[PDB]
Amino acid sequence: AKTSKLSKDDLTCLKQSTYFDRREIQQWHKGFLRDCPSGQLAREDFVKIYKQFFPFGSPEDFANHLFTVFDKDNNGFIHFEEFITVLSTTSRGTLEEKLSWAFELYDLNHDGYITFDEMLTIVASVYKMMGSMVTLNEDEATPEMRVKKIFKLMDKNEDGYITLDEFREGSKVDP
Amino acid sequence: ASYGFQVARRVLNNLQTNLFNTSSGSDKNVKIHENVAPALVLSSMIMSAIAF
Ligand SMILES: [Ca+2]
Ligand SMILES: [Ca+2]
Ligand SMILES: [Ca+2]
Repeated sequence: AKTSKLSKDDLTCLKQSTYFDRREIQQWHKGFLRDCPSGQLAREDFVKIYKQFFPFGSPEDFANHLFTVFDKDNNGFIHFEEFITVLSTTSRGTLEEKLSWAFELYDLNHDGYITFDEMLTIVASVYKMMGSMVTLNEDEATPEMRVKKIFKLMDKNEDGYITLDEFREGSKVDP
Repeated sequence: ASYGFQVARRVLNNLQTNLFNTSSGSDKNVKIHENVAPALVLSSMIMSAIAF
């Protein structure tokens, strides 16, 4: 009657790379069935994950984006496949996968190109979350500025939007 | 000529959220609550605290 699905396409996809020892992959899965027997994580739920571990301010905004991004398909529902995939990259990766994953987040439209409008959206989110943003005092200011400076710093081509290619460079330039 | 030093470091942090300054400690006790929340937060956060 009730099985567990993805109990073959996953383990098989591995047999090579695996940022989650066997006994692990099937582990989070079971945790998924709980949160949702139909293997479907909706925004409402995701929103509760953060709203629970950070009731301080209103990390909500960050939950709406982080969730919309965590979903590579961006269909409104996050399936286990997408969840676990991130649970790993989010941690180890042995590759600049971190800069790439970030790009997707900084691009709501995920149109391969980010937009000053999108960058701000996120920045504004991380602003209304913790209090550290306060200590920032020294220089910097509302998000509107942070972004205006970034683009002018990570985009000397002034094209309104940037691509993963330039995004990576502008980043590796921080150090 | 830009001062994009602290901005790049600190920012990326919050994005990945701080390393601590949250709740207190976890332990086998939760039940009625979803397990997907504790797994992600506790993991994604403590595991992301690493930096090559
Ligand atoms: Ca999806
Ligand atoms: Ca864009
Ligand atoms: Ca550009």
